[PDB]
Amino acid sequence: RKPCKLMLQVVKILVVTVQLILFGLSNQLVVTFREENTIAFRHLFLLGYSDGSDDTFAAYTQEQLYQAIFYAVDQYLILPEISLGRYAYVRGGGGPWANGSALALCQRYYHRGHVDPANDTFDIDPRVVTDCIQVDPPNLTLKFHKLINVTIHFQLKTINLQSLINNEIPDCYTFSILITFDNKAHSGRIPIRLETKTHIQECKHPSFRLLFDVVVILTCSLSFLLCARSLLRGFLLQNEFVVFFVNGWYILLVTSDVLTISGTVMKIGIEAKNLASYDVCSILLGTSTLLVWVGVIRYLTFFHKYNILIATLRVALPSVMRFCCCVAVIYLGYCFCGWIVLGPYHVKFRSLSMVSECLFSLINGDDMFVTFAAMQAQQGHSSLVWLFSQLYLYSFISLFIYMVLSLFIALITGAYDTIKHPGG
Amino acid sequence: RKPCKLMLQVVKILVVTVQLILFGLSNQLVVTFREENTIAFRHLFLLGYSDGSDDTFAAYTQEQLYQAIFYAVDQYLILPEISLGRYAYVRGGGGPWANGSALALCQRYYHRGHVDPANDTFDIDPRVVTDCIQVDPPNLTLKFHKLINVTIHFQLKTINLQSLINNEIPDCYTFSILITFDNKAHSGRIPIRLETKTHIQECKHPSFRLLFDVVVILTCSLSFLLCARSLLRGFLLQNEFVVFFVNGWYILLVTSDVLTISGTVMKIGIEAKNLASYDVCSILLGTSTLLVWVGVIRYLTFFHKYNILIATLRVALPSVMRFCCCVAVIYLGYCFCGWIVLGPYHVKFRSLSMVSECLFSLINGDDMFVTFAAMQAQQGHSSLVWLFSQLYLYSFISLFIYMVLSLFIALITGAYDTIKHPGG
Amino acid sequence: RKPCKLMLQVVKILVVTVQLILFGLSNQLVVTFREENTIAFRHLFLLGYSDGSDDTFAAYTQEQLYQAIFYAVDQYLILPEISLGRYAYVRGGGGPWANGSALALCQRYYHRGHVDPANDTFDIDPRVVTDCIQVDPPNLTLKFHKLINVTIHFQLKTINLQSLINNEIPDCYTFSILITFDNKAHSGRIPIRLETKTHIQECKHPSFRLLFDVVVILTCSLSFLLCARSLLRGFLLQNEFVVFFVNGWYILLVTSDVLTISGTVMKIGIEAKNLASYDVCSILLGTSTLLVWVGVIRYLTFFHKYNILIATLRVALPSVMRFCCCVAVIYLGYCFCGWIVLGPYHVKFRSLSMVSECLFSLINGDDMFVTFAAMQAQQGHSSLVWLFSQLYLYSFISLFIYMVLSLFIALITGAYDTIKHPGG
Amino acid sequence: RKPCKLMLQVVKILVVTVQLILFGLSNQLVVTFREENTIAFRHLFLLGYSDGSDDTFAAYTQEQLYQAIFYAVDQYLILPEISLGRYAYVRGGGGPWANGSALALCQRYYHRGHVDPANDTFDIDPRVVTDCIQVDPPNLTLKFHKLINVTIHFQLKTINLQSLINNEIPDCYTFSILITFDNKAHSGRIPIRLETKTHIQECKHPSFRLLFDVVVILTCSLSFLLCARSLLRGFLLQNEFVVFFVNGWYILLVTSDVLTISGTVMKIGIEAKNLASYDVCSILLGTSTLLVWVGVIRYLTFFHKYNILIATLRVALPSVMRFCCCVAVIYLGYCFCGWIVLGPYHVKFRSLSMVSECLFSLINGDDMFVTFAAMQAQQGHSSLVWLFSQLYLYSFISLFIYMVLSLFIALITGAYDTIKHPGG
Repeated sequence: RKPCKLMLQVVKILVVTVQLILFGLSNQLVVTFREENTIAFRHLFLLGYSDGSDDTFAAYTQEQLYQAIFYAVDQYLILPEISLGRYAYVRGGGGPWANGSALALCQRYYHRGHVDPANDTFDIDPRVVTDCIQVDPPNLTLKFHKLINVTIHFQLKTINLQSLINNEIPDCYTFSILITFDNKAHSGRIPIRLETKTHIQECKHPSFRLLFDVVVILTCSLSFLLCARSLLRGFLLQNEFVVFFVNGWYILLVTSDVLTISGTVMKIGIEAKNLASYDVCSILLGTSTLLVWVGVIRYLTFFHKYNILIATLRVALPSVMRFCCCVAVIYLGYCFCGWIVLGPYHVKFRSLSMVSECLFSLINGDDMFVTFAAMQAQQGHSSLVWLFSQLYLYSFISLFIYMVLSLFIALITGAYDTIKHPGG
Repeated sequence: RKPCKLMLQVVKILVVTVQLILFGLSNQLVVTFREENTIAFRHLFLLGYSDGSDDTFAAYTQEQLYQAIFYAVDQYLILPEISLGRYAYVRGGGGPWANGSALALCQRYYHRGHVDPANDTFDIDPRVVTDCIQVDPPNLTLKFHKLINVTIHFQLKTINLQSLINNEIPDCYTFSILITFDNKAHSGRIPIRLETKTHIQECKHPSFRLLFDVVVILTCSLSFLLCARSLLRGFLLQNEFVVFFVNGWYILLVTSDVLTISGTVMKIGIEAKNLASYDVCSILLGTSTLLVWVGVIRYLTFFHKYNILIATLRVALPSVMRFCCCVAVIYLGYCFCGWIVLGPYHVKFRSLSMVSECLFSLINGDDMFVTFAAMQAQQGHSSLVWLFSQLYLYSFISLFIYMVLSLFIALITGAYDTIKHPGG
Repeated sequence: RKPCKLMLQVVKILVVTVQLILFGLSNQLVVTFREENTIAFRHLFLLGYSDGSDDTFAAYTQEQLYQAIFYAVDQYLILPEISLGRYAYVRGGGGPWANGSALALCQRYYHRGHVDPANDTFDIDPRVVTDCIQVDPPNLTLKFHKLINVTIHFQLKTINLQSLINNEIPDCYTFSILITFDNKAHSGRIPIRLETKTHIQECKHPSFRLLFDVVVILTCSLSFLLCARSLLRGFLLQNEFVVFFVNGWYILLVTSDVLTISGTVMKIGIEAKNLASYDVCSILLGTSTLLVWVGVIRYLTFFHKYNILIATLRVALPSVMRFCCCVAVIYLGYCFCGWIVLGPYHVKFRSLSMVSECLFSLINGDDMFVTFAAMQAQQGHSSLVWLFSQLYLYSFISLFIYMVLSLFIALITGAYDTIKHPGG
Repeated sequence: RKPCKLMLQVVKILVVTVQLILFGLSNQLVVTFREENTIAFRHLFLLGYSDGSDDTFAAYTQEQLYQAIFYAVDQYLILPEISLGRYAYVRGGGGPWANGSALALCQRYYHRGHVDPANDTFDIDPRVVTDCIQVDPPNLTLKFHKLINVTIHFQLKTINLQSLINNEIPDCYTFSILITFDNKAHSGRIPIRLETKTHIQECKHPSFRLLFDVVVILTCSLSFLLCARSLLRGFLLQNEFVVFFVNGWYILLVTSDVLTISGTVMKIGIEAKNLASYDVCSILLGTSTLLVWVGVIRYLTFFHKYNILIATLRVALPSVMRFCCCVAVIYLGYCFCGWIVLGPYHVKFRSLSMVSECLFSLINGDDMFVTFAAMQAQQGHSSLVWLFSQLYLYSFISLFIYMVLSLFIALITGAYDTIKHPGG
């Protein structure tokens, strides 16, 4: 009945999460399609594309510069002469207007740019100048001190008949591609990278599942308004217990009111702004759905056969909260250590991110024999700190490895005192 | 005697499992031979075969297409002129008949195939047309829009004198090889892959171990009919305990009746359908054999010196079953999370398989510093979700790592209450 | 008040550690700049530079020698003709004087060097002779028995306008580079390596944050003199408790007097000797800062809500000290085993460092399936010791894996006896 | 005194183990020298040597054969013309006599060798014929069906002046090198491998540390005869306790009598048969030395401050022995499973070795996300067994991961019942 209304929320949450794991299957195949489109674009344009090579694509030489300039330039001339598909480079004037290239070959530079590195001085209007060449889809050179960056923006339509395999009509995706040499280091080494966007419009010559997603929205509303109303029972009850864990009899109701509302907001409203807001509101639903599993079990123990371990879940929070506080304080000072040493020879200690990632290496054994063995093997410097790397690392390995089991295990004996309470 | 009949089942199970680890040694060497034949075929035909390269073998260019067409075509002309062995390409007309090639060079295409990607439309009889060239073991071109796939089927016998090293006569293995270019993406990138089958017939010019396998079948029958009869004792006893763990005094008897029957069914009956049904019925025996080890120990404690830990095995099932239920519910919502985020930047969250594989990364430290460190390092997108990747990942690392020891360890204190029962 | 003076030490320690994580952010970006300068130098000079290749750069041939000699020699002639920046090779006479090269091409050799390896004898004045060629920034050959080593020292200024991106003036960094062929093995294989130093002087044409670092020094002094004085309270109290854990009420005061003094000594005094003494005194501060987190928590439990786990921290030291002693004794004999076997086929057992690194592999699962699986897979020798590698390794895996949990877990029951004391 | 005699054994064992870690340092540097000699030989002879490439060095073509034959043949002609050292190829007639080559170019073949693989038959005197060419250090072809194997044996002296860096005289090492093409597969793919031995004789023109090793032998004798005599005290005591743990008061005495005897037997007697018997008797000493650490601690607790955890070490053996028996029985049936499935798609399940190595993957997390994720990713076959690979693997991961902590942890509560005994 009314717990029937709740479990109908739960299994309907199971079913709509079927619908979401379904929709995410559908998008995951489509993102297979997007990612396939992406990898295909990278190799094809890749005059010189190598795997991992992307990690190092840079002209050491100016001839190493201008030739690839010629190379892509030949790409832009004779792409229709060459392509394994059909690509459609229409006017697409960018990125400043006036008028169209299609390949707009631009280049940023200093504006005032006196730089005597032999003199250690400059007179730089740190202003930059940028110049572009228009190359009608059917040669110049520049100062090696002079440039700031350089780019080749052009766009090429293509149409999606592989969706004919997906039983769908050929649609339109235009690839807008800027090719940037980036001279921002100015250090004689210059990476190129290539960017593109894809306009997914339909084909010019141009829903029982969509209705299913909508009806699932309706039942989860039947759920979430049960949640406002059982919370209304609960808030009249808040008014009454004031006037006179578990944790989620109201709280899951608002939070699954939240999960249902976030699925609704991804569907139509923010879904006219599809891509990312989809991803985030789905962020919200999955907490609805993880929540769906947990409270289904919470409705579903039958005491668990009698609530002893459910009693076990609570009281260690009162001490292990202070415990987690102290252990985090340790984690912070050690992250401070990781920030400190990590610069001198490290990638692992490399950011607040990297200090967090070594925290993966602390409790997880993936980081251990690699980091302390390799940093023991000393890329490093300064053999006192060759001593110091092992000393901090083996120092940092030992204490937390000795201690975390006692955090949980002083727990494991004291909820054995709460199981001294409970095991009877 | 009768427990002598049972332990004779056990050691005879040990001995026949010797015979199976033996037979699997024999097949494992033979599968070394099959796998060696496989690797040899791959390199040899591999006009362009590279290690891992298989991961990317694709013509970006149409000249990249037709040349390899020429390349393998030259393979098919002059393979006898070239081979490091002797290969035998006889008539072998395939894969449609009429008549023989041997290299049957086929190519699938659209049938109705109007496709204006510049127009975003098509008129496709989504029909495909396929054309083949017959090249007698002793040049054409096609529309780059037009093809659907392409293949080169031919077969080449060879004979097995390396079994002369195995003290066996030279037998016959014909390699039937289709070379497929697959244009199913139609995305200007086109992978080739090569397939072959091997007919293992005997050489034209052409068993104490086999009898040993049969006699082992007979003794395990002496076992399994003891199992029907001690289960007959047991089912008369089921009739009596109705009329008036351990777990396996009957149950292993049917299951080892099962293990023995599965070994028997792999031997002759399904073994005239050898390869896979072999693998599966051996699937069944190994549970017989793992079972053989366990119940040998179960017959073999002598109480263990007194059944205390055997008493320890049972009662946590009554609570840790509900516990495993809840912990699995957590695993499912987190797998839901893994399905959700895993698409945006991931290989690890990549299927229900991939969500299962990250479940290896959860409890096993192989997945941790790699996944959360690398996804922290953000292939990714959208630095809010650059935040979100660490937040979900470090969120997902923390709780289960804190908690699973308490599942087993609330166990470790409550069968310390069942050892409060038992440790006296 | 006075505990206000202490917590002001703590949060001011938090804030100055903000200032240090800040300053280390600043240096970490600058060391990004140094490391970027380093990687750029390596590739650019790298006539033949490959990734990892550095692991094997060696002329097998004498032509493999002298050509690269020509190659770098061409580098030294026409570097201004070639460079992607502007590099400044001024007089820079080195490394012996008289006068300048800039590329000083030197070569060490034996002095008395009779060596009949066909005779197994020598007449070596083990004296070495070294000869150098002066190549004005705008060919000879030597005995392959004869050389000891060879080098090409020259220096090239450059100026730092990328700091213009850091909003800083172009400064001066001179790269002094010796190119050494090292013939010390004399074994027909000869590695080259290239070294450089960088003089960071300012540009010729040429501080609210620095004042902030100084004022932080002042407040931490207000802290550390509170530490001398509360230790003065404490040492008058030492005089009184003599006359009549916690651990750090005095001890952190001297040690954070230490942390504050080490930050001060890195700032100005040893900071006129900047680089390394910076790194080490920062070594000292981070213990101040890890200490800052811990004693903030120690001041911050409010009993923790009542000091039970704080009581839990102590008494196991009285037994687990002897326990850690014994377990270390095990670790030493096994490290002795690692020293013993590790030579015959190993990199992992490779030093006292390498024996320590396998100690990472012992408790951490990063080293296990790799080492015992690969050394099981037997690079190795001598299949008795093919037996022995698995036998020692699987022997060495088993005992400590069985035992360390009982060290902590005989702990986990005996501070369950100290929690037999405490859990009431 | 007499425990002084024992601790003098212990610290003298510490000191001689210093002497052994020393001697193993000396041999480890020398094995650095041997391994350096090895790597140098591999690259230098390596007409085509690549890293890892060794994993695949094989002629697919017969021209791929005979050319490398020419290549090494040119090696043998003009090695003195080419070498980065001086190499000494003297008469060295091998490997059959009569007389000398130096490069003895041999080739094994079938003797009777009729093989119609087109006929699936043969007439093989499985006899092999071998033919050799003598190439005086200053062209033929053979049947591609015909060969069995082929080899190029020659030897080249060289002399060790790098020991001049070790302050030692140039000695003599002759490298005897057979180059074998091995046609044993006969499968059209043919690997070459090259072997060499090195004769370490002294240079023709041609010990306080050795005396230190001898005197250490003498003191450990003073120890081991104390061991025979305190065991004589102990065996008179065996006679008395018959007439009327700890574990090692006698037992370490014989075993360290063993460790001392094994060091002695490696020194002189078997040490005139140096290399391997050195390695094995050192195998024996390290157990002496691990033993030296343990019994030093056993002599060294001072009760440990009171023998409670020493009491903790014993009684779980009485149950956990039966426990380890059962858990090993599980390990065997699962190793049986690993033998069973491991063939169909596996390297990890690859031998009894490989089944043991997956046992590293079971308890160690190095094997988990790789094996079950990659075998989940299905090299594999037969998607039922695509199901089966995850099912066995995730099946095999779960139980032992759930259970081993309870083995040690039913231990951790029952020596909490033995600490129910002991924690008072």
